[PDB]
Amino acid sequence: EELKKHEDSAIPRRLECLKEDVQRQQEREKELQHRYADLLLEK
Amino acid sequence: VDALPYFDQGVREAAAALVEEETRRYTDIMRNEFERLAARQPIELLSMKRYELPAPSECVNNSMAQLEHQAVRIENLELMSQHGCNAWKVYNENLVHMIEHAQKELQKLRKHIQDLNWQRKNMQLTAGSKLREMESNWVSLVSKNYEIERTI
Amino acid sequence: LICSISNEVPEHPCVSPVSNHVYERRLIEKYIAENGTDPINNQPLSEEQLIDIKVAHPIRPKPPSATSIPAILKALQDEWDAVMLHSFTLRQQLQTTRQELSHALYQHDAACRVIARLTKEVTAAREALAT
Amino acid sequence: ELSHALYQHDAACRVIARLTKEVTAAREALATL
Amino acid sequence: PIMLLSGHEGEVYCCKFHPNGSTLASAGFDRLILLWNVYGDCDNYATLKGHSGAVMELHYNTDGSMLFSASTDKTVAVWDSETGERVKRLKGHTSFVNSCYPARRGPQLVCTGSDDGTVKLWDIRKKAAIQTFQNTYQVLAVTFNDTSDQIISGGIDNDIKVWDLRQNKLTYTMRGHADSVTGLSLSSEGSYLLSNAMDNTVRVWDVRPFAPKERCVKIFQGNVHNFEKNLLRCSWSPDGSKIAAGSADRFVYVWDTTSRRILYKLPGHAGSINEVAFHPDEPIIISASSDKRLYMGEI
Repeated sequence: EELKKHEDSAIPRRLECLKEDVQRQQEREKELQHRYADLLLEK
Repeated sequence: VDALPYFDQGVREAAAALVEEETRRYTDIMRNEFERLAARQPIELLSMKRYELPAPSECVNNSMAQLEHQAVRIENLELMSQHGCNAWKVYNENLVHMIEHAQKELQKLRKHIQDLNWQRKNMQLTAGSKLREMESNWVSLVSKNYEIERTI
Repeated sequence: LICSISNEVPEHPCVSPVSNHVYERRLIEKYIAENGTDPINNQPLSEEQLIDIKVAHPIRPKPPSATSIPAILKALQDEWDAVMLHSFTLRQQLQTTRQELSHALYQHDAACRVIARLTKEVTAAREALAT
Repeated sequence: ELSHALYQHDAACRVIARLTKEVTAAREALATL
Repeated sequence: PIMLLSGHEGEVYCCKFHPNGSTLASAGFDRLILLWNVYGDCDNYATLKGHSGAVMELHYNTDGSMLFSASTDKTVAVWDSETGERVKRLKGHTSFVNSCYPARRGPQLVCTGSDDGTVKLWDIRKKAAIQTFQNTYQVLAVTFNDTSDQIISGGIDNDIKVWDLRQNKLTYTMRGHADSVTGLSLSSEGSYLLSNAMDNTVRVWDVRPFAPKERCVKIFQGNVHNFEKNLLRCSWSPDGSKIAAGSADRFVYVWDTTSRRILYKLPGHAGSINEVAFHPDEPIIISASSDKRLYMGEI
């Protein structure tokens, strides 16, 4: 009964951390492309 | 706080040492007096060891004690034998009604205990997938960010 | 079938109307005079509030070797032995539960500090890979 | 309180086992890079 | 409930759900665009009038204020979803406009393809084509990436083509269809593009700055094309977990984007199915077909 109540709250916090951790990783992916895209502009 | 039990199939001795290192860092009256003394000392108070032995030729009293209790005894065995085994087996039936009630509660607890664990299982499998999704995406960036820089 | 105070099999069971629980009359009558409330739920309860219940009566077969002699000497002696050595052993069990409580909460808080210390460690190690 | 603690203690203990191995993975990764 | 909608006198070719999930838009061979209440009693209100050709494709802008309509009369109309008044006519292509897409996020843009083999980029404020990509084969389906930098075009050459707005070059070619591509669509993430083709293959392709280089990410099966040669369109679920594509065998096919198992094969239609759409919030499917009826399946 107790294990259910303390666990159920910990998972949102586990996920929400990884969710924000994923958001930052997407930004580095989102910019690194643009520098590659700008290789074609100089050509 | 979060540690998935059902999902984590793959350290206790290791983690115990790290937890150990953080621990290296950090109403009754007179009745109760004689009862606690009797239990502590491990000695029961002596009763009347007199009536059973006695001796022929103070003992006139001790003799007359044995008669009245023996007559009370033989009257106390008469009213038992009159009913006999009917009074005993009537109480034996009561003990079976008392027993079965306990094992019904053993089942009711068994069902709700497995029912709580059953709900937890789904939660573990829900998120463990979502964590698997996150890690795959994590590894993709990790190499993606490299392959972007290698070409630049 | 039992009393919810002593752990008896009651001779005159009586039920309280605030919390449905059967007690033996003597033991519930004593609690109301000590402090007028229900022992389990701590709700307001009086002697008139109680309701006596009826059942087919309880039967104990008095042993075959039953006389005034063993009942005075051997049986009564064993009863005050069994009361004495149990509650003393029960007081020993309550003392260890409080000691083993302290080892639980300390080891718990010791683990909290490890997690807090490792929460700063992990995300900054992941951040360094991002940088 | 004893039961809820011991369960939650060894539960919170598994947080460390997980955390330690991830922390470790971050080291050789960054080191070798 | 299922809910059955009726009213279109001719084949329905396309249907969409309003971005806010309050209304549906549908149109086909009749030349009328019907609006419907998603809830209530599923009532029909405004009819958009003014297309002389048949309506080949509807889209909403991301705001749900503008509805775009490619017609066979070579005109792409822009419609006001609120009043039902026509806004603009993109007169430009020399032949039938087969399909159109409106760029989400960025300043208003529209892409079209037609039977003249060209793909055109429109700024709704100019009343003139901005760029033209002469292909060589008739173009059937076209969509923008989320960055509004690239144009993705599907034709009858079995090859999905990606165009760069700045370079104006054939950036990418995707091989993997054995026959004509009839319907394209981007994932809500920008991550994946969904294609239907005569070869009866549904293929997902992943478009990324850093690409594996042979992006046949997944293949699904079940979806049949036949002698009607109807254009077939496919849609992503709001969360990218489900894939629906219409077929000519009277069944709506819905697959699991990962395991690729058929989640649903749904009947009720008498003829070929032309488009399947997902409600943006709730698991509701609008299936449009040539039998002139729509269903509101709930999952």
